[PDB]
Amino acid sequence: APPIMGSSVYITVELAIAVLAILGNVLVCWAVWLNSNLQNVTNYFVVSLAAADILVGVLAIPFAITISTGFCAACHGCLFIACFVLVLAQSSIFSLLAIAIDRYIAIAIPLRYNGLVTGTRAAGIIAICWVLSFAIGLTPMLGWNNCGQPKEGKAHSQGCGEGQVACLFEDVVPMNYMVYFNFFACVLVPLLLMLGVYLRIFAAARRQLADLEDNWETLNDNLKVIEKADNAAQVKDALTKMRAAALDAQKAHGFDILVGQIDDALKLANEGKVKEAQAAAEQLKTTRNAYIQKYLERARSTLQKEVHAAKSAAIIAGLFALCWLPLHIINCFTFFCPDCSHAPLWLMYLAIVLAHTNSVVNPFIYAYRIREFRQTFRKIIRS
Ligand SMILES: CC(C)CCC[C@@H](C)[C@H]1CC[C@H]2[C@@H]3CC=C4C[C@@H](O)CC[C@]4(C)[C@H]3CC[C@]12C
Ligand SMILES: CC(C)CCC[C@@H](C)[C@H]1CC[C@H]2[C@@H]3CC=C4C[C@@H](O)CC[C@]4(C)[C@H]3CC[C@]12C
Ligand SMILES: CC(C)CCC[C@@H](C)[C@H]1CC[C@H]2[C@@H]3CC=C4C[C@@H](O)CC[C@]4(C)[C@H]3CC[C@]12C
Ligand SMILES: CCn1c(=O)c2c(nc(/C=C/c3ccc(OC)c(OC)c3)n2C)n(CC)c1=O
Ligand SMILES: CCCCCCCC/C=C\CCCCCCCC(=O)OC[C@H](O)CO
Ligand SMILES: CCCCCCCC/C=C\CCCCCCCC(=O)O
Ligand code: NA
Repeated sequence: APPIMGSSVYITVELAIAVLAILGNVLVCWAVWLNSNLQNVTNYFVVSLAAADILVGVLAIPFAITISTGFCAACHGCLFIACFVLVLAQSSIFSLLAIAIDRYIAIAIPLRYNGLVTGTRAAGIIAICWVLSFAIGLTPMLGWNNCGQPKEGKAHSQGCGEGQVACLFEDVVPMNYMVYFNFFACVLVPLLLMLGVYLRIFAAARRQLADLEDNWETLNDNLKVIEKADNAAQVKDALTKMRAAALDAQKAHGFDILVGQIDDALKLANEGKVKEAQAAAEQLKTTRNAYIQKYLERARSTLQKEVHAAKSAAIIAGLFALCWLPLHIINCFTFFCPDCSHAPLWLMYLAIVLAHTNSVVNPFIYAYRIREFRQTFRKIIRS
């Protein structure tokens, strides 16, 4: 068929994706810029990622449309057209890894997270990540390209001038770079690191929930022990275990009452006043129902929240992988199997369109899983 027809379908889909990418990610940026409840370190990496997607629509997709035509161009200019999307993809990877690490710090060490992770260092990290993304993505421009061995015939058939080439991705970008350097080292390794980080996150959260329920169970079971005890030494056993568990749970003003009441009962148990020690320990039920239950519930709620936020971040990371892996896998076949027939052109553009689609989904994930983003989107739209 006349190449323009299939091209028209590919171009039309690309432009539609560009519109949606720009609109959605501009909305994310606007939401963070207005709402102070969304202005944190985590959402600063979210904005860095949104900027990458905005640039995908404004530059990467136009570049992709351009390089699909095979227009005559200087090989190094064609190279920039081809590799700029690699810059944006690498920036996305760094932002995703930063979010994963930020969440891990938030749950692993909630105490020092406020001082360890701050917005100033975050801005510096984002800057560095963009510089390294330009370095990685544009590494072919430094010499790892196929400009030294142009396809002279394909340049003459299209009437390209002296020093020009038919600007085609696989003609100028080496495939060993895309497979070994870009995919394996710069895409797959970071993603597997993110996987390990999120496993540590969820493992931690599960362990802390188990610790909370364990401390609640021990506090009630030793209460039963104190009830049915028969001598002062046994009451002392249960209470000593209690006191340690109390100063323990305090770490991860009502507790003051608790530990104090344990001390009262423990002193009276040391005086051989068994009976009055169970009464003094039975006072603990009051402190538990009014103070230790509320703490258990509030803490469990906060950890469930951290799990939810981590799940949202992992969803976006996984969607990034889902959208980009097909193109990388096609490159692996093009590189590792020269005996295989190259992936058909329609499948190539389907994979490119999918990678680009990734720049549209993140705003939707925010709106469907994060209430603050959802409500801010609503306010912006209604106005
Ligand atoms: C800040 C933003 C808006 C600036 C964007 C500038 C972009 C579009 C510019 C910067 C460098 C430019 C390229 C430089 C050299 C060549 C080789 C030539 O044979 C064809 C055009 C081509 C491939 C240019 C296309 C346009 C280009 C990519
Ligand atoms: C999916 C995540 C976990 C890891 C990525 C796995 C990738 C690197 C794997 C999955 C399937 C693999 C391909 C399966 C089959 C072939 C055909 C063979 O003649 C050359 C190697 C090649 C082309 C493999 C290269 C590596 C490959 C693309
Ligand atoms: C869900 C994501 C992560 C994985 C998707 C895997 C996709 C990209 C895989 C599944 C089957 C694969 C195809 C299987 C066979 C061939 C024929 C060969 O001559 C060229 C490559 C080509 C056309 C492969 C391209 C990549 C392919 C389409
Ligand atoms: C690094 C991410 N990536 C890619 O990895 C990539 C790609 N285009 C191709 C390949 C395009 C292509 C391959 C064979 C063709 O003809 C046989 C062809 O003709 C238009 C285009 N590849 C491998 N693009 C879009 C510019 C891309 O972004
Ligand atoms: C901040 C927002 C600003 C918006 C910025 C707009 C986005 C860039 C658009 C297109 C770049 C790709 C188009 C490059 C086409 C080159 C065609 C050309 O030069 O053709 C000559 C021919 O090949 C003889 O050799
Ligand atoms: C945000 C949506 C994007 C809108 C911007 C317009 C898209 C531009 C894309 C491609 C322009 C084609 C450039 C001309 C290449 C030379 C063609 C040739 O000589 O064969
Ligand atoms: Na992205």
